[PDB]
Amino acid sequence: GLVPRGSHMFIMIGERINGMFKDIREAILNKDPRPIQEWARRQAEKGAHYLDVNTGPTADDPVRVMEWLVKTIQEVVDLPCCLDSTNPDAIEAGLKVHRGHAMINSTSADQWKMDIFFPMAKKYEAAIIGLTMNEKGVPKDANDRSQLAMELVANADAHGIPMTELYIDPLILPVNVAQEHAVEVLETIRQIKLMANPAPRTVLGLSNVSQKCPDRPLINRTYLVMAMTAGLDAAIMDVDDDALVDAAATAHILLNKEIYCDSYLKTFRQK
Amino acid sequence: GLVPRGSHMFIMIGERINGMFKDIREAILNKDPRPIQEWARRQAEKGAHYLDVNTGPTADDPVRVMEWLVKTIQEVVDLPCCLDSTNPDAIEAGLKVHRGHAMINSTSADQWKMDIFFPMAKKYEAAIIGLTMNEKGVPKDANDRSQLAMELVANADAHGIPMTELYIDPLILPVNVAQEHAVEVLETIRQIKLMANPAPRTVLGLSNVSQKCPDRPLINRTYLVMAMTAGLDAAIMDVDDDALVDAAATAHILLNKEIYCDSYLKTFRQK
Ligand SMILES: CN1c2c(nc(N)[nH]c2=O)NC[C@@H]1CNc1ccc(C(=O)N[C@@H](CCC(=O)O)C(=O)O)cc1
Ligand SMILES: CN1c2c(nc(N)[nH]c2=O)NC[C@@H]1CNc1ccc(C(=O)N[C@@H](CCC(=O)O)C(=O)O)cc1
Repeated sequence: GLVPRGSHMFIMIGERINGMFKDIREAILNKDPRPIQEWARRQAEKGAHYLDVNTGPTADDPVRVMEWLVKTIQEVVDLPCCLDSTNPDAIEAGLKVHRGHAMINSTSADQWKMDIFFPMAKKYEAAIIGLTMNEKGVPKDANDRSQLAMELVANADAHGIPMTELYIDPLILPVNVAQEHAVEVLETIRQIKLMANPAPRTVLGLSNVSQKCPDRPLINRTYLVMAMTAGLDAAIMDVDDDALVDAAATAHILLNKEIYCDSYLKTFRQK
Repeated sequence: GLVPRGSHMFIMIGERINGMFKDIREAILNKDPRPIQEWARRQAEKGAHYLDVNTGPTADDPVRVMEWLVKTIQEVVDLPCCLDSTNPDAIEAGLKVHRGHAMINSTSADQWKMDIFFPMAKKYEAAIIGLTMNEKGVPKDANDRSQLAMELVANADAHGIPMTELYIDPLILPVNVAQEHAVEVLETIRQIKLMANPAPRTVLGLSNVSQKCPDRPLINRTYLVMAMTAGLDAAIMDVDDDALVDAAATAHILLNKEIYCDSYLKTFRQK
């Protein structure tokens, strides 16, 4: 049921160095390491366990862009990177220059993607996010999402990837246009936690639940709490949002995964 | 699983007219209807579906106190009362003067209490809260709480009480002294929702999760969201806390129990 079997700390993956944001896009254009390194530091300070790294749209060679991002981040910060790209060569390139164990974001449930990405994760000893979806699209029901989760689990195992290295992403969509999905995603999280011992982990790009909605911060933090209750292990999230991190810390306590103390908000942040 | 079978609006029971609070205690002493009527109005305005009514400690006759509270409330407000007392004569007295259908708070799983209170609820057509506990104390595990829930369900049914009239209370305790209970309560909520068709409802005195803890509002609203995810139907709560009601409204939307709109915070409040 909802009593968590594990005590593992919740994994916060800072979402902010992503070329979708103008300041990151322009730093990449100008090859200016300053905005990159500032955001790496700010997120580290706020307590991120990993830093997401996404080139964004570029006409530049994604391989060079990724190597660059990864090295300039890890120069000023000791944190592993969550390498976020649809380009396997870009991912492998970041992995070759990465210090420590990385996370790969992501592979789909498409067979040819699994076939490429899983070997990469084993070879480099990286964690890997599988998304529940394939070229037929992202499913609606929890039952259809769970079916793709099982397929991801099977392939991961067959490539010799430990379940503690595998993070399944149910794909949260915005509540305004997508509303009915948010509860199906919650149930999928619950089901994934059942699929093996030890169980696969679970992750969400969290901010997607609110994209283009009126009070983003309130919706984001409400849903993170719901997802954590359902069994969520990790989120790509804005770690710069103090209210959001406050909510996660409070939920982690109420879940009995860390011993309560009056200082728990501060303690949660230092891990 | 976590996809709710029903669309019912979340039931907010205003906690504030309770003799534990000095201003209420003194209004009762002086027989001053003003503070009572102000709090009835404020809570109604904030969107409460019921108003909790608790005499608090008194050397006065609880029967007279209760009749008085109930009449002075319902004079200025059209809302039903949730009659909160350990004294069955006080409860029956409020029920005789009550306009509309009341709620009784509460009976324990003690046989002699069930034997007294259930007939009262059927006779007066009142909803009734059962608490999961008896003279052996409040159980620790969800499994032990659920066992008392089943016993409450059985007695309610045997008295001809519909499950839609029955609200089972798992008994939340403060996270500072009680921390391990909060997750057991969540699992109990989940289990209760399984025990019949239609299912019994569930309720928490919510503010108990934070009593004598440092940031009460944050802990209260985090846990309400978790409990709603688990299937919570109703809470005795501070409806005057706008952040708390904002959180519940957001969770209700994310649960798909009401159709999303940009105005949903306001819409949730008008029911
Ligand atoms: C698809 N999301 C996602 C993922 N990875 C996984 N595994 N799952 C996911 O759902 N990586 C990318 C993204 C998560 N990251 C983000 C990052 C930013 C914003 C965001 O809110 N963008 C701002 C940009 C502001 C600007 O352009 O200046 C926005 O308001 O749109 C959302 C999600
Ligand atoms: C035991 N709680 C409870 C219930 N009913 C049910 N079914 N379940 C419950 O757990 N009724 C009473 C109470 C819920 N109501 C309340 C009301 C106020 C406070 C509270 O926080 N009290 C303030 C009082 C401040 C003052 O005295 O001025 C406090 O800070 O202690 C807690 C719970």
